[PDB]
Amino acid sequence: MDVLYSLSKTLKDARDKIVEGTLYSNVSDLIQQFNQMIITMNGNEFQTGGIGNLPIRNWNFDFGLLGTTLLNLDANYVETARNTIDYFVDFVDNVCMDEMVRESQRNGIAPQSDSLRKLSGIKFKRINFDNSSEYIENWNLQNRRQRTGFTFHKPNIFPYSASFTLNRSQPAHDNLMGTMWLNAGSEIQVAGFDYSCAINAPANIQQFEHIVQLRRVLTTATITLLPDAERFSFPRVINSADGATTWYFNPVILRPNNVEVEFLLNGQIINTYQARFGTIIARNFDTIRLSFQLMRPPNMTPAVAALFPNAQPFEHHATVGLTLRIESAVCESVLADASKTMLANVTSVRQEYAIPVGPVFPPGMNWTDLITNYSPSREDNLQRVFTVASIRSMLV
Amino acid sequence: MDVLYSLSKTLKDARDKIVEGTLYSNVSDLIQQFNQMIITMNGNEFQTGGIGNLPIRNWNFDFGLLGTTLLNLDANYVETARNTIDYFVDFVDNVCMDEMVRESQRNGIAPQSDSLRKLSGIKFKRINFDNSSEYIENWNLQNRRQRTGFTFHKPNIFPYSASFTLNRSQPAHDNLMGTMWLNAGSEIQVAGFDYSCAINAPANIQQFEHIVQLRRVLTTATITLLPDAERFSFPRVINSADGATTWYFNPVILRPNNVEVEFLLNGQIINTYQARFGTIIARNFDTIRLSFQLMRPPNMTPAVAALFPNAQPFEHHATVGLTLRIESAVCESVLADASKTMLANVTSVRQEYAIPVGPVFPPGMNWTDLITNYSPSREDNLQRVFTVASIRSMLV
Amino acid sequence: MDVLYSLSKTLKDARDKIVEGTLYSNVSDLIQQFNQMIITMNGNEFQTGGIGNLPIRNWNFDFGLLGTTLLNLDANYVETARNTIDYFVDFVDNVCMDEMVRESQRNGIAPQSDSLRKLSGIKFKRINFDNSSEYIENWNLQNRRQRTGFTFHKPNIFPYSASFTLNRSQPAHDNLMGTMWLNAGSEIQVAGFDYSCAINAPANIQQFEHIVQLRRVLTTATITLLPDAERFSFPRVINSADGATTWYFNPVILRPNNVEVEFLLNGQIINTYQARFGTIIARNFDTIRLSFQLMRPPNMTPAVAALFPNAQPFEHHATVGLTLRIESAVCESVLADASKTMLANVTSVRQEYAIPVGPVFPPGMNWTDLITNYSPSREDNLQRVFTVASIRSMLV
Amino acid sequence: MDVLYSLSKTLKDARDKIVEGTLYSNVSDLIQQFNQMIITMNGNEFQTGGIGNLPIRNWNFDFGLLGTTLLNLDANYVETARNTIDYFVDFVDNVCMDEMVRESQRNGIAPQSDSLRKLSGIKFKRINFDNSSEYIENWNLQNRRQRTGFTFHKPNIFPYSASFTLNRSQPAHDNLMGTMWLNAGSEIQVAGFDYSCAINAPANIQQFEHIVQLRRVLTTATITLLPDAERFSFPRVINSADGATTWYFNPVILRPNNVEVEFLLNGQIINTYQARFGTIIARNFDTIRLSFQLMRPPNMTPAVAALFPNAQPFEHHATVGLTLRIESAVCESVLADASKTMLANVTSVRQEYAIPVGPVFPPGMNWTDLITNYSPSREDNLQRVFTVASIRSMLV
Ligand SMILES: [Cl-]
Ligand SMILES: [Zn+2]
Ligand SMILES: [Zn+2]
Ligand SMILES: [Zn+2]
Ligand SMILES: [Zn+2]
Ligand SMILES: [Zn+2]
Repeated sequence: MDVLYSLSKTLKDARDKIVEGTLYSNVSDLIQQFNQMIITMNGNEFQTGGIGNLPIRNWNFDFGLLGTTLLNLDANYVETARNTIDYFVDFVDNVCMDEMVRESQRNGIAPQSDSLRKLSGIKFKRINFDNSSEYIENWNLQNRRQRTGFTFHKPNIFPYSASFTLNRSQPAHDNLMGTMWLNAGSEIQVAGFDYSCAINAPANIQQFEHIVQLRRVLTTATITLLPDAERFSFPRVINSADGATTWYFNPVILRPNNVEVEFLLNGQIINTYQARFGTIIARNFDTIRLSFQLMRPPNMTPAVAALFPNAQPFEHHATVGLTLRIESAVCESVLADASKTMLANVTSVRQEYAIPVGPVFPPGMNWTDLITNYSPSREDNLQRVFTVASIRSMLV
Repeated sequence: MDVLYSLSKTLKDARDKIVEGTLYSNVSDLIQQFNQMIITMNGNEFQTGGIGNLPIRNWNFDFGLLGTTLLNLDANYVETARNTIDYFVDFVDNVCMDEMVRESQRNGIAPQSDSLRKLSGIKFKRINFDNSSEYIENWNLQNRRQRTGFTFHKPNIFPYSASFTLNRSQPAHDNLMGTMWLNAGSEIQVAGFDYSCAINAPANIQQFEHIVQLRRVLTTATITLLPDAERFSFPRVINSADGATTWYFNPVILRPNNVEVEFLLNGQIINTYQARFGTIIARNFDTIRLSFQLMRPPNMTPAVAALFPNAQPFEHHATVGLTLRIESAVCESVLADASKTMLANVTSVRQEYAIPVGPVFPPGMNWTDLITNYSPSREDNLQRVFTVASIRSMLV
Repeated sequence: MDVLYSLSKTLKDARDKIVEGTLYSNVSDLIQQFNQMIITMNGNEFQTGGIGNLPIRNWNFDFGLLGTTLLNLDANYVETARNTIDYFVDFVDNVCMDEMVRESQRNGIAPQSDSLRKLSGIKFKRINFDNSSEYIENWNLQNRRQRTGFTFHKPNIFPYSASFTLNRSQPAHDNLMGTMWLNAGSEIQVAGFDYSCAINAPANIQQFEHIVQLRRVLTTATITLLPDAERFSFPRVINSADGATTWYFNPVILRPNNVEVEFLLNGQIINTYQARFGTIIARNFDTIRLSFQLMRPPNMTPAVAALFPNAQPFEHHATVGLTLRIESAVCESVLADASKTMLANVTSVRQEYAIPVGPVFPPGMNWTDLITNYSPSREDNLQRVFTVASIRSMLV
Repeated sequence: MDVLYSLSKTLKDARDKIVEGTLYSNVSDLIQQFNQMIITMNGNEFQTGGIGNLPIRNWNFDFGLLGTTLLNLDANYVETARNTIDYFVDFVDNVCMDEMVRESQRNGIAPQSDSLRKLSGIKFKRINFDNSSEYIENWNLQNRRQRTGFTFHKPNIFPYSASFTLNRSQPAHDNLMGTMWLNAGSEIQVAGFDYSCAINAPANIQQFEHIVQLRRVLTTATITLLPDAERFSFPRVINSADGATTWYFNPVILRPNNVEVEFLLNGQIINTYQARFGTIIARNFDTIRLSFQLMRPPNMTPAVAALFPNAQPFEHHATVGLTLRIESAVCESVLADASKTMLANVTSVRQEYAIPVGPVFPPGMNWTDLITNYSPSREDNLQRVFTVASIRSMLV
């Protein structure tokens, strides 16, 4: 991996720095690294495999060294370098693709394709140089069993789940009490709905709770918390839990009362926020507990007082919402997020060459199914393919 | 462009690296590059700014070099460098502004201002060194006609469009079947509404379709697909298709049925997702085709049964919705996006100096018009000014 | 491409210049170029492939150089040169055919045949010399991302379409208002027909508008615009839009009123011609808007007044016309035209060897389908095959 | 003109021939010519533009020669040559645009732009070499008082004119005898109509004549003559000669009788074609006389006999026709034609830079007005701008 990364980094530096007219002192170290790469690679045969529709490709390296002895790089130099660089970039791209489409249940962190296994030999260690990218740096940390850290903007930590729980219900679904939620991406929308508007509650207060168990720990997470859930604040016809019938939802939104957001780690309270909206920092947690309340308004103008009668039928159901967005966070594991392209790159490569589903990942690299069952073997394979994808994206 | 980028990169490196106390071996190559820049620019006269209110500015270079044999940089050295750095930064900013406010129909990729045309001379090519930024890398690859793409977080690929289509209509607008959509930025919110709830539709299923043709191909795109459209889920009074009368929309949201997303390229099915929500990957496409269906719930509770009568009047209108957010993608052409400042920078420069409208871009650099009619010439000019804006933002 | 073109150009020069009795000084430079080609090709094995019915052919080059000893070329010299040239022409023609019958969706501009891929290696660059053909010139300019130009006499820019639009219609088809058009090749014939002769029009004016979107931008275009549309000026029996019935058209031709021809680029008005007929120039456009009017004659002689009653039935339907021929134009993309034979050569080669339909071109090389869906991939493949067809037509 | 053309031809040869890998013997003479151009242009300041919206541009020439010795051209050589060529091509394009937008009543053949007047000095005559194009060759032949010739495919020799003459008429416009014609470009459709069908004409024959005077003599003209005129063979509501009223035309086409096409020079008959249709050759003529007779069919069938009564009213009007198309001709003067783009180039350059109407040409370079009043001064200016446009086309 570090050798593949160093090949790609050398090629990217060569493409960016070996340009016409440049001073040789700008590229001296790059020229030495490039020549070391050529020397290490010369004489070696590689085969990038025929998994799926990925074509079988054969690679032979017999290249001359890049010249020294120029004060400024000229067009001849750039042309020779470009020929060599183009061939090397094609090879590295094919190696990255061949690695991206493979997986093993056990030892899934180890290289899978033949070319990357060959490149893991001692003889190629000479190629290795500056491992500065986030993914390669975390790869080296993981190899050394050190703390790993990935920074995500809008981490895709929640699998898609649009569900509801009815805490009070009956076959006619006209006096219902419960909660409905959408967890997706970095966003949670939850809403506690009471059809009776807490007329018969002990203090006219209906408590609502929502626990989301993150499948990986997050740290240094900045989170926007907003009082209402726009997703569950308009009239809906919702299937019954067993699918037999449909019930009706006619929300009228009251401001949530006694909002209590707890960020928990291993069943311990780390962060607590009461009646706080806007940005909050959850420094380290694996669970989010939202406790809100519908407090029946003690005073109601006639227009308001009409909507909440003492008894049934209840036509305007009192709903209190909450929206929680994880804007950015840090996780020790690789995750899909809004800004990066690793998951999309891996999925695209798997789809383009018709890679059959393997024994590690869900078909189509479906992220909901992946992160619902984010097993350690899946974590290793995903970190591997994502590091390879990031190495590829440096050149392609 | 490469020379202007190299000037800006040299100035940025001089600001960052030529600092008090630093080992000369940290800065030797940079000092050499800086001195080569001084030597190349010395004795050359430049004129920037004769357009709009951008004032005429003349630039002369007679600057001394920087030493090459001390061991650690001291405050004297930094003071010697800083005045030259300031003059050069001013010159580069003015060259960038001069280029940003200019356009041409014939060769929009070619330089337009006098100063950048002079900097295209072979003698200035010695200034050229590490072209490592995404925009300059894409510039160099595009000059060679190599495959290269820009990576966008939330690309602004959709021109603003809030419209509706009625498949069933009549002058009173009380039994309407059709679709309403917002296309904005990287977001598509679409909603199919049936006022009769497909009471008389075959199989009680009403099919809605929505096709969005992207002006440029997106690759390796991450998409969030949610099953509701919060934008079309509340009562609305909407103008008629000719603006003669206003009709009423009173949605009640049913979950969309048989949800299908087809990402297509040149009319071919590339990606297909059925009943999939959350994160999906579209590897290569120019068109998004969303097919969804309103299905009457065969079993309704009494409130739900009341909502939808067998015949008119229809007061609660059955609506199904989809929301599609392109979180990240890659495009071979430049685009505005939520992360970068290139479009904003170019617009700000054009507005601050009252640049007359040219023959390439819409007035005021309006993005909706520009992306609606994103022609190859407009793409050329936009890539030029966006690369210049990125070069300018390296120093300003 | 440049190498294959240079080979063909050398062979053509040799065929035209190596003739009995000619001074050696007439051919000295040509002999040097030819011997350089012999030196470069000697020892290289080529295979022209077996796609479709094209025979697999193997090519071995072990030729001696052409002599330099004669003051005037004799018959023996011409015969030896003829033998070598015949083998080389056979090879170049086979390579061109093998390239023309192949296509790619990913990189359709890049060589597809194995021999043209081998000829792209650096070792063959010595062969490369004068690139003076319009197609090779455009190829080299495009490789450098320079403004390309293809000049077309009667460009085939309009896909074949004979259609009509009825703005007013009824099931009996006797009071019809609308337009009928033929768009074919470089010609547009449009005709607006009103059956009531605008008897009840707001000012006795019936407006017709025809919008034709060109698949590519045309420049420096010479266009003949004529008042009448001879194609829609005789009695016709026309299928209904659904093919259920046939209606009757009995045109009587009036002079079009307020003839306004707009040539638009990016929806902006570039050229406007009002009441102008004959030759006009459209400098740069991609859309044509033809707006014309059937104006009821304020005064009529008794026969004319008899043709047009005040109410139904209507026997003589007032038709106005417009004819628009593009005689010459310039396009940045390749196109079929009335003079060049590139499309016909590519189609003939594909049909002669029964090339299976591929993933780029329509399944006959049919031009209407191709120009209708002129995608960037299609344009790339078409430019490649048209350049190869021009290179082939230099020899065959 | 010869010097500007030599500059452009040198630049075009340099672009086409100075390519990577080519033998130096392929370019030696070209390298010498290019170096001579550099020597002659060195130390000279030029100014272009300053008219309309054409920008002022200053050009200073200080370039070195190409003295490098090589067997084959490398990238360094090509890049140096390319820098010089790009500057020179921009200069030549600007000089051509500057000359194309200018006119003078006196000495309109002579150079008008200051740069071209300076280039006419003796010191620049060294640049002059091969003058092989049709337009520059004709320019030189004319300067030598030798007979020049421009070959035209479909010469635009007829100004647009859709007219009619009534030889017998009355206010009712129901018993009309006369002719109607369209003279457009290289096409002439003419039709003689008699409403009485020559019932009372002497010998039952009605004679029609049509004289078209060409503004310039044509030679070696290939003409297609067809019996019928499809443009005047459908029902038509035509305007009155004064425009007061409208008359009705209901053609029934009879074959023209005693067809005689006379091609005349100075009123003498050069070519005569009697009852000959298809391709004919008019070797040298300035006038065309079409004489054709409507001969009443002596023997009719009842359906035919019913169309032609003895007296008014006349419903079916007997029309004979002729179509005359000049496919190719040769003119000593310059003309627009179907295949070339010189007129379109000049018009485009004048429109793009908003050139005010001058004292020689009509507004917008309208070809009908220009060719209707094709005066000697107009002819001189037109040849100048067309030669300049042909020189510009070689590079742009
Ligand atoms: Cl965001
Ligand atoms: Zn239920
Ligand atoms: Zn974001
Ligand atoms: Zn409506
Ligand atoms: Zn119809
Ligand atoms: Zn009259």
